[PDB]
Amino acid sequence: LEEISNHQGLTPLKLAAKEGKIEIFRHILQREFSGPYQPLSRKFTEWCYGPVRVSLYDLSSVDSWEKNSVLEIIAFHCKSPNRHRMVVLEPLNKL
Amino acid sequence: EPPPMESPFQREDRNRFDRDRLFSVVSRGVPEELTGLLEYLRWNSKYLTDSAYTEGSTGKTCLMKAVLNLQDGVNACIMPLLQIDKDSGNPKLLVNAQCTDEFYQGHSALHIAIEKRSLQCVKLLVENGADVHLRACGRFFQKHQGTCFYFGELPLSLAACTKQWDVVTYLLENPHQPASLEATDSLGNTVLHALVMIADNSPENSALVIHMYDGLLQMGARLCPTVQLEEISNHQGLTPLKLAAKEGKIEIFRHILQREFSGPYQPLSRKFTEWCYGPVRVSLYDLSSVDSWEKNSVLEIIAFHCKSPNRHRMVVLEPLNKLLQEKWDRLVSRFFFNFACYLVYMFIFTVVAYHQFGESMLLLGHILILLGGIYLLLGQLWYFWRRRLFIWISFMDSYFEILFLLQALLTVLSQVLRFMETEWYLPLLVLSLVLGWLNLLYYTRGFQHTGIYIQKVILRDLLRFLLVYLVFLFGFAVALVSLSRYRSILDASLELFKFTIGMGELAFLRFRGVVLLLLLAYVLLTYVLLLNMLIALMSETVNHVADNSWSIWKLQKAISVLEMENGYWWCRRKKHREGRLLKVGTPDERWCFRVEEVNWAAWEKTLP
Amino acid sequence: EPPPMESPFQREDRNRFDRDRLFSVVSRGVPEELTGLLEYLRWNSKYLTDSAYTEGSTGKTCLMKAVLNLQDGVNACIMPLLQIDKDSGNPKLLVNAQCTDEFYQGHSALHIAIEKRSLQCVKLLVENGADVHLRACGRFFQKHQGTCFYFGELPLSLAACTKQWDVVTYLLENPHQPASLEATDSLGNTVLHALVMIADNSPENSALVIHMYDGLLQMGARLCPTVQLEEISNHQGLTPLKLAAKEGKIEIFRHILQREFSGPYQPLSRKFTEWCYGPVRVSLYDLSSVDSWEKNSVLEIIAFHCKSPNRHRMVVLEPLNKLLQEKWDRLVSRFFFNFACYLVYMFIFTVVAYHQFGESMLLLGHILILLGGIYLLLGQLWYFWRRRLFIWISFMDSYFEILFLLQALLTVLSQVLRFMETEWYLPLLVLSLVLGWLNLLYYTRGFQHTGIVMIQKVILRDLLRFLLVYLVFLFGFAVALVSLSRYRSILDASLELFKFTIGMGELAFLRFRGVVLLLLLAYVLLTYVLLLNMLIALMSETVNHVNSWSIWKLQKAISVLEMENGYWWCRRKKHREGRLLKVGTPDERWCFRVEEVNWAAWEKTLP
Ligand SMILES: CCCCCCCCCC(=O)OC[C@H](COP(=O)([O-])OCCN)OC(=O)CCCCCCCCC
Ligand SMILES: CCCCCCCCCC(=O)OC[C@H](COP(=O)([O-])OCCN)OC(=O)CCCCCCCCC
Repeated sequence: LEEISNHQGLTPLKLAAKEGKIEIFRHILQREFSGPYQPLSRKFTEWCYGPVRVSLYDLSSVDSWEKNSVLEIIAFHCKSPNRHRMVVLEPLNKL
Repeated sequence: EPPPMESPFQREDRNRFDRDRLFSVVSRGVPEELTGLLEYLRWNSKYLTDSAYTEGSTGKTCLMKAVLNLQDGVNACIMPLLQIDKDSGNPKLLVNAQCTDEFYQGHSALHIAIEKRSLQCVKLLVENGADVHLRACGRFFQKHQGTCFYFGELPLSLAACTKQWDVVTYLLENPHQPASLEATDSLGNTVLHALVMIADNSPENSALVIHMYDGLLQMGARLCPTVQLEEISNHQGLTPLKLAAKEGKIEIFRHILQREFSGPYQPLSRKFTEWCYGPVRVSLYDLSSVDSWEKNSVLEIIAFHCKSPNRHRMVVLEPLNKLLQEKWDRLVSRFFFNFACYLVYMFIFTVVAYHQFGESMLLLGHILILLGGIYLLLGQLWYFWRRRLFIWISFMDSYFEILFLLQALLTVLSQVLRFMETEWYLPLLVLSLVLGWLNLLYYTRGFQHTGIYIQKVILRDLLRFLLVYLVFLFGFAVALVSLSRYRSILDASLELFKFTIGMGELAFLRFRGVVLLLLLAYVLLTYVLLLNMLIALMSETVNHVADNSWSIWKLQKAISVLEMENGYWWCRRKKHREGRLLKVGTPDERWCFRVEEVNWAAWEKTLP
Repeated sequence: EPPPMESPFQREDRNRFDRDRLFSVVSRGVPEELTGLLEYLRWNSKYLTDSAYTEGSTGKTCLMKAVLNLQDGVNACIMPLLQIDKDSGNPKLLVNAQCTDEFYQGHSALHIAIEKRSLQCVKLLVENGADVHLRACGRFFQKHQGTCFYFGELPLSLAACTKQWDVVTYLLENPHQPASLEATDSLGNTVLHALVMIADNSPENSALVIHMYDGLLQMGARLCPTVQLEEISNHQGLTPLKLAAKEGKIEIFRHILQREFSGPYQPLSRKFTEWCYGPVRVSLYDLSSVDSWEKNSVLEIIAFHCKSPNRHRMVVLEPLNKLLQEKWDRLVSRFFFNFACYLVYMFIFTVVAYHQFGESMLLLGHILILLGGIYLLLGQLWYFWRRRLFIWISFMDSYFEILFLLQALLTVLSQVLRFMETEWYLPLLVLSLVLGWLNLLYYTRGFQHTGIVMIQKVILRDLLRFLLVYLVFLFGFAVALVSLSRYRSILDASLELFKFTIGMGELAFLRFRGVVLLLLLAYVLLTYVLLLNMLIALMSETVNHVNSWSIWKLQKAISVLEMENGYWWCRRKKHREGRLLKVGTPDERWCFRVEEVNWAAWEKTLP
């Protein structure tokens, strides 16, 4: 259901990026589930050693390699005053 | 890029019972599939620690993976795997295997067992011969700006930093191989040093560090009463108190300074209450390595070696505040005698510069000026030779030394040029005169009323806004000069700058309109930049910062005292030790310092 | 310098039973080890209070060492020690022995027992003849900066300041030696004065002080009912209310002013409620020692003798606010008559200074100017003679009294110089004129719109510091610029630089032109930095979200309390405020009626 695009060509993650809906955008980016619902997640924990936590983030529709990605939408297609708050979210910050 | 320690998705790097089958089995936890591994190892003449049975880059063994994949705090393959390893006749047991990658160098299965908070795994590994003094020397375990976790390097320090009292108790009290609280990592840091280094001035971390520090001190007193753990020095030459002083860990430094215990642990105390009467409390403070009589004292470390912004908050703690106040009260006359000498020298400077039998007096003034410049140049050069680090690590509280050195250099050069009869001697002399008159404001710190009375920002805003303003200035200067060809780049820059500071006025010829447009644009842009100046400086004020000017003045007085205490460069001054030798328990004689505290608010909180 | 009162680690200085054995025995608390002391004293003909058995520097005896080492509030050697002292036939009892060192002078074992909160030890000492009126008058027990603890100087005062009701009750009601409430320390301060002094405006401390003040008033109503404790004056002539007014202890001052008791304790009240009607409450306030009719009243002490910053908040408390409002309403016409007289005098001054029967009128104007200067000089000098200390203790709200004197002195000097035909009388005359026109602003406090500061406080504080810094800069750059031109003299160069700094004139600029320009640029940048620093430092106080009405009310109070005395050439008779009403038993007081309306407080009492 995440991959369905509306008439503007935007998936729900991309739509949340464009509209400036930061909270749901962060939740979708950092979605984590355990047990039977793990495949629906976008973030996977690899290992933890004390304070250090290392996790894998899915880069589908987020990496700028794809045309009309989340990064491009935030940089040039979003107009909300919350854009600078979205670039500091994982995995956007380290990417 | 270093490989992940234990990734469920990424297979181990390379860079029947193969390595991949064994890793799959030990990750699942069922020991039944391990049957037949020993026979294959014996037939192929291989040990579990060989290169093919470990991750290629790090050297992580199957035992570490088994510990990394603990489930419900236990992994059923640990004991069978160790049994197979010991039955294989391995000359170096699998328990003591360590990683080889530069990132994870020194990492062992015991470290993973302690980190995973599984006491059963630690007990099982120790019972089988794990070395409890292995050091994790990899870059992941050193302290640096990045992805790292510094806990010392020893398993005992790891247990202490992770708030695992049971693990510490077992490691120090196990009969198989008892851990030693005296053990040190690669940097010489013991467990107390490691606790100090992980300390953050947040209340929660400070409470955790204080609790574990006190617990380890008491347990060391119980287990090793013949040694003092707080006297161990690392490779930097610092005890845990001095290490906390240097690194800026204020909330544990204060606790160590004012530590007090009653009962069997009284010898571990540093504050001893003598008597109380209403709101008045009098206590004896241990001056061990605190008084400036000893080399690398806590006072000197705070004043000259610490670079933390908490420097001035540390010199206002007891007994440091009272000790420095007494030192200042003892050396207050020496400070003002120096002020009087400098004032007389500056008066002679002013007379000689103003007057550029009378000729003999002028020559006497010139030679006195040369001698004064020589004396200050030698005095400042010795100061830099002693404190090369202090000037660099903190410029806001040491720029007056640089100004004194520059004034001495300019005075000496001016006298040398005057002897050489070079025409440029007078500008150097007048610059020296004005700089020396400005240097007279150093001595305002002696008395409080003007001593307490932007400087932080000027090193934080000017270095950016001058760049922007100079870009504006050069652009408009070249634009005006090229259109007028105002006759040179420096001329236009000087005129525009003088108008900007309001000193001069602009003069307007073909293309008068374009010149007027350029001048209007420059004026408006500079006004916006000045507004940005004023706004940036203002926001720091409405921030509601605390009144730390008093503490900054106290720290300035502390630096002045600690430099005056050494005497002049031509006459070493004998050090006077603070406090008196007193017996405080058991032959336990310490140099205690008596501090008297009056606190109505605290006392009233004890009344019914 | 003084030795510690008690030190577990440091032994007493020295400036069978020797001193050390006895002190160790009484410190450990075992009484059986004291056997043989009495026999030794009898054999050596010694006494237990001799210098051989006390600390050399202070005089701390063995008993005081025993009390300083209480365990769970009891020490087993105190009673046997007192018994040994009595059996030894000592002409001066070991109890009531006191220190002699200047720091702990007068300190006794009863003070230690009370401070240690051991009621049992107090009972034991008092039973054995402890004097409950001993005064601990050493430097440690006096009010000053540094390590000290002021609690009065009496055991009753020490028990009161330490919040010990049981010990206070025992001391007041013991039969062996009853303590006296009206007893005074070396400064004449009773227990109430001591409670006032130890009070600070924090809420918990104020609550403690108020609680024990009311309790001691009730105890002084029970015992010695014929003695009015609040009317006792110390060596400075201050009652507890007046002492609270002087010290600036606003909380206890307000509590005493508005004290109201119900039931049997009605005569102790100072505020009496008359009638209520909804949000309207009308109460009588006792003006004893409050009305400015008497000499050294509470109003005068607050206006002219208090120096605490809490001064302006005290004059808005009832009944002070309404009393001062009534006085100001009565004397508002006299104030503006003075304003009109000064305005006419300044108009004549302006006309005469401007125009230097025309000639005869100008001479008459000069004579009038001289007469006005003589009058104002006499008035200001009398004011200083009366209130010398008020000028020093609060300059921020009394500098007009200096400016008026300076204007009168300058006017007199100008006139006498004109008489001596000196040509230096015009500058003095014009300075007198401008200073009088400046002093005309004093009367703006007569009406609220202009009467109702923050920058005035900071400038009067930071003026000297900023002047020091800026004058160092100015002198340095002036001498640097003068020396390089050899800008005629140091004064001329300083004047040029200052006039440019305040924007009055340009800067003058001959080889070494670059160096002169560099010096001028450095001066300009440094002065801009200094002025920005001053602006921000002044700014940091304004943005604190910080009371102008209280300051204006205090100004009006000062003006009223000065106007009541009348002119120097005409003393004015004062009128008592309120009326002499009876409030109980013939307990007649000069009560004052204040009506107060408070909807917010009344609406809370509704269900
Ligand atoms: C030519 C003098 C030969 C040596 C005679 C001894 C004179 C005492 C010198 C002295 O006390 O130093 C004064 C001052 C040092 O300032 P500082 O180190 O405190 O400041 C450190 C700042 N970071 O240094 C000066 O003022 C330098 C000039 C000293 C001579 C002045 C003439 C009057 C002598 C009585
Ligand atoms: C020739 C007249 C000689 C004086 C006779 C007495 C006339 C009445 C005096 C009078 O009202 O004085 C008012 C004023 C008092 O000073 P202040 O309390 O305002 O000041 C203290 C503030 N801190 O004092 C003044 O303003 C002084 C002016 C004196 C000349 C008046 C000319 C007009 C008279 C009708």
